[PDB]
Amino acid sequence: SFSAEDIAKIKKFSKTRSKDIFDQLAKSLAPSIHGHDYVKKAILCLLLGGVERDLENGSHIRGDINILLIGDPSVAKSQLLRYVLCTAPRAIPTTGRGSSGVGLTAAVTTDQETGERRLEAGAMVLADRGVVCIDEFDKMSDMDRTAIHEVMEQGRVTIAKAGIHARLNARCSVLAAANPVYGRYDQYKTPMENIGLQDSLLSRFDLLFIMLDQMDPEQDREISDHVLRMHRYRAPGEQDGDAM
Amino acid sequence: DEDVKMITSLSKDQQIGEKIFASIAPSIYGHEDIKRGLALALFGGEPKNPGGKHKVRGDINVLLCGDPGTAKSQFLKYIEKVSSRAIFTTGQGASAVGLTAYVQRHPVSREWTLEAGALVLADRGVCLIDEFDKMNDQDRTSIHEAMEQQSISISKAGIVTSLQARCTVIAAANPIGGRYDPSLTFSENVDLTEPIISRFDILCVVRDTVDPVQDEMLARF
Amino acid sequence: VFGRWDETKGEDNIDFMPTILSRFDMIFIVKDEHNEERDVMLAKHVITLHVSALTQTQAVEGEIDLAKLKKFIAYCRVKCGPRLSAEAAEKLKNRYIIMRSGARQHERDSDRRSSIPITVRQLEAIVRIAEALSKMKLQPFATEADVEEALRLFQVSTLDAALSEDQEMLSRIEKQLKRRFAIGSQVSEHSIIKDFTKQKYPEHAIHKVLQLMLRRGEIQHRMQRKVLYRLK
Amino acid sequence: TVRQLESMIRLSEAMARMHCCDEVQPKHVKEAFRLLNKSIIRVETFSEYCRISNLIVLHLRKVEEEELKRSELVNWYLKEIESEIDSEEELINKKRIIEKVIHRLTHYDHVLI
DNA sequence: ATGCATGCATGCGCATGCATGC
DNA sequence: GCATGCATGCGCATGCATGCAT
Ligand SMILES: Nc1ncnc2c1ncn2[C@@H]1O[C@H](COP(=O)(O)OP(=O)(O)OP(=O)(O)O)[C@@H](O)[C@H]1O
Ligand SMILES: Nc1ncnc2c1ncn2[C@@H]1O[C@H](COP(=O)(O)OP(=O)(O)O)[C@@H](O)[C@H]1O
Ligand SMILES: [Mg+2]
Ligand SMILES: [Mg+2]
Repeated sequence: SFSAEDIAKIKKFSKTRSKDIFDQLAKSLAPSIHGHDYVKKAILCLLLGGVERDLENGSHIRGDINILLIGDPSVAKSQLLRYVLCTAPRAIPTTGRGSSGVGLTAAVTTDQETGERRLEAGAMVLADRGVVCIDEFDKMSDMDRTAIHEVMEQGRVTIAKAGIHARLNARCSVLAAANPVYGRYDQYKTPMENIGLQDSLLSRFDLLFIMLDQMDPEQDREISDHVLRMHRYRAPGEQDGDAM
Repeated sequence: DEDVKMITSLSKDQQIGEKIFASIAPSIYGHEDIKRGLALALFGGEPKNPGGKHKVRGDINVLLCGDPGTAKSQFLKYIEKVSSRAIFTTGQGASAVGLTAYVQRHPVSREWTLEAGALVLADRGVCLIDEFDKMNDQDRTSIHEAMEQQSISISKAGIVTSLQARCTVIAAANPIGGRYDPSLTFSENVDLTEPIISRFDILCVVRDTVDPVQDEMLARF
Repeated sequence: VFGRWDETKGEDNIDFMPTILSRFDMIFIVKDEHNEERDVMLAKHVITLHVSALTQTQAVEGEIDLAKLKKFIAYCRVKCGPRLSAEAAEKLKNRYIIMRSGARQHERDSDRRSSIPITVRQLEAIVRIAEALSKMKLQPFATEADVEEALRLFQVSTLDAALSEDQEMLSRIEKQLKRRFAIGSQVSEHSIIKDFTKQKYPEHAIHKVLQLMLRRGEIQHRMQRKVLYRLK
Repeated sequence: TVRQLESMIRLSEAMARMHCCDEVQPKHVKEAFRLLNKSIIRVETFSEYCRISNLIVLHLRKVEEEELKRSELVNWYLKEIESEIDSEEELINKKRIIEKVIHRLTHYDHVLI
């Protein structure tokens, strides 16, 4: 893949900052990425998560959140996905056409050694109480989306092939990154035409974010400053001009 | 020993080239230009390589496109008979020799073998292709890489190899609509793509115009 | 897309989406520049290469051998890797801001989305090219000259590809010719030449437009090569 | 094609085998030729329009290659037909027919400009 | 003490289900 | 709207290795 005396540090920091805790945590999420405060806050909310509730009648209420980011190219979405993958304990990246419905969802295979039928877990089954990142979400086929719908709704997978039937837990959270149908986000057209997704899929998502590459001179100056400051940086203790 | 002297004496003849051109395909009537082009392809040229940077091949690839009934397959059969190392294959399917390399247990010998395509087996030889427009994606890609890079790369079952495929390709084909249309270009009349056509040095077009005297002579033959 | 480049059409000659085009650091466009004096040089050069390939394989002027060049490249890649400096960073910042502003202005004026956008990825590409130039000399830090050379290369490739006054003038000639011509009418080449020289446009542009129209098939020859007529 | 010739030879041999004759005589060849002709079926769709169009195209291409207008073409066609039409009514009917055909060829078929 | 039935691949022939390309 | 490419289960026979019941 815990310390002993950091509990005092945690207690002191909490009792001191209180209200500023969330703002400071959101601000320091990723220094390498400039701007996008609301996206960082949403990512922090995903990291924290909600509360799962179970009642007497056995009804289940989902406690996970889902966020979909749409925008122009080169707005640091894949970088955020990679950072979440690095930081999250159980994080799994699954691109659009990299894995099909049989890979994302557990399947049944008949064992030749004994003649029985066994279950092989899918990508989402393994990531229980974790994070699944899906880059190029638009390229995904409809059937995979229908399969993912059950997990996004109740976080469970129902499988049945004659002689065996089971229900597996899939209590996970999803990050999705997709590109507009026209390649670049058209300002004039309505968001419905640009996104090009059915209402049910969007409704099952919790948050939708739209990011734009506005060519404002001050924003460009600040972004260039940050990028070149990061590029000029060298780790201390390493001799200048050393290779890797 | 005496054969060399006989060859030198024959070369001294003033009409040796015409004799060689007329010698090819005795059983095929007409098509003098096709025979001349096939002779030029058979004799070949000379590859060059200044240093180890710029490689220029010396093989003359030949493509024939024609209407049905023009005896395109007879030329390929005659070339296969004449050539010392000639491999004949068809793009329709069920060919004796495949066009793509693969690793398999041989049905007869029951041994684990790596069988290369016809291009590799025809190294320093001749490869004849019939039904050039019926090929699938794998054959087209293999032919493209064998004609451009003159080599075949294999990465299968833990085996990574590169094999030389220096060969001369002679192909036969038919038009898209079943009959050549002079109003359209050669590229528009063939299902092949422009990069594939660009590789062939000689392109021959055969038509079936109704000439009573030629038809009478062909029927007599 | 069409098999051969169409200068007047400008964009739509590239089938790739802007997303995949943004990844490439540099894009080069090559065209068959037909010059009578240039073809003779190429033919003579090819024949000379073919002749001299048999006899001698020697470096022209101090050229490095293939094995030596390979080993030198490997040694340079393994040994060291350079990084930028502050002054070069500031210069690149200013140049990138100016280039982005100019690209935005060009897109607004042309009233058409450019198929080759400019983003932070281009800035990182320029940084990478400057770093490669510095690495070529094994220097630990890059200089302003390397940044200038990288900017020149990036301009010549990317800005020429994206902005593709000569072409706009050719478009003006095309629009004027389309407006003046009519379906089924005949025009003498001398009349067109005189009309466009009275407007003080270069003759080479007119000839290129006529050749492109002939390639498209709109213009056909009626009586020898003197009089043209318009088709569709 | 020549495959039809091979089929004719095969059918003649089959007929000779059927009649038990030791050599192929012209009767068998005639029977095979008749059967092969009866096998082929013509396409039903018009011939007059095709012939007129071909004649017009031939005349125009000959004129273009050796060295007129629509009226000149019509006058030339009527002059050539002169020996074939005996009455003025048929002449005017054919003139209207060729005018309509020429209009169709120039506008609809785009064959002539 | 010896010859044979069985465990473990592997080819053969086949049908069945999922995806897509015209 | 359907035939085909690509897995995958089913049923089977065949070959190579070995371990001991009569
Ligand atoms: N010039 C010719 N001289 C002799 N025989 C000819 C000539 N042209 C065609 N034939 C005959 O035509 C027949 C047609 O068969 P062939 O295999 O030669 O056709 P092909 O041109 O390869 O046709 P396909 O387009 O169907 O592949 C042959 O029996 C061949 O002998
Ligand atoms: N706001 C920003 N701050 C710093 N760097 C950025 C920013 N936006 C883009 N970049 C740089 O541009 C690149 C964008 O690539 P990528 O994250 O793959 O774009 P996308 O995810 O939108 O396809 C990143 O490598 C990143 O370093
Ligand atoms: Mg991305
Ligand atoms: Mg044939």
